[PDB]
Amino acid sequence: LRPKLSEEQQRIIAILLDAHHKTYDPTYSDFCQFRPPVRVNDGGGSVTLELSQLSMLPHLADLVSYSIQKVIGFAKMIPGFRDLTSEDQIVLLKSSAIEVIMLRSNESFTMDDMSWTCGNQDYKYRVSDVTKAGHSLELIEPLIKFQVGLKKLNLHEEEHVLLMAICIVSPDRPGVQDAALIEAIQDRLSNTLQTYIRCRHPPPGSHLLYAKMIQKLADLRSLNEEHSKQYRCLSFQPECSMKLTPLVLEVFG
Ligand SMILES: C[C@H](CC#CC(C)(C)O)[C@H]1CCC2/C(=C/C=C3C[C@@H](O)C[C@H](O)C3)CCC[C@@]21C
Repeated sequence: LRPKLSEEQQRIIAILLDAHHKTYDPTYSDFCQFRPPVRVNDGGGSVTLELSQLSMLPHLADLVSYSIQKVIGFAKMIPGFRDLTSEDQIVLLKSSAIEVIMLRSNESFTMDDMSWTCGNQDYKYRVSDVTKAGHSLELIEPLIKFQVGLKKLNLHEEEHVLLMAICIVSPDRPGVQDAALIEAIQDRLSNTLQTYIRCRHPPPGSHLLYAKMIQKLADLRSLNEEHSKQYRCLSFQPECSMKLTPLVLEVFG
């Protein structure tokens, strides 16, 4: 059976599309306000050199910090999010922040050359730029594989925004108090997504798409864990805090 989207489900989708359009600038016009990207010579991918310089960290830290602010704005507009306690809202945002950034970044990722292209060549980020920020291939390679996999699903914008919302409102995050309420909120979003796919998404791949999307959420958890491990290592580097931002320090600290 392929039941039609209820008026409420249609409303949820409209609200999320609006939230995304207000919090994701497809022109990347604010990027010139971040600390400038610096790309030193490191064809050898020397960990020692990368850690001593962290040339791309200030720029990427600003980009990530800016993104967290946009994610906070998006989350506040998710139907039901405001009904949670502030304590639970913060737990959900802090635990999902890196995952939603990875998801939303798919919009600027291009399979033409496997990079995140955000306008001019100065704002084109490749694997080599991430290593210059202190991270290693143990995170980057799986990250790129994840981006290509997500890209290949060719999600409608409606599906893309529902996925980010579902990612944020997850009941199995450590520290949440009212898991039941959170689960209820997520279920409403999941049912909307499942109904949308069967009703609005044409073949091939009509079905199975939901399963593939859910698997991506599992993939994000692993990437989250690896990023946390690497962030810890990065925090050991003297004077690193100055290259980050207060928001980044709190969310990942
Ligand atoms: C591992 C990085 C995250 C980090 C970090 C620190 C340095 C804080 O550990 C990568 C996560 C995904 C990502 C990237 C995200 C890019 C997006 C630009 C635009 O799509 C708006 C998104 O909102 C942000 C590309 C360059 C490497 C990263 C910044």
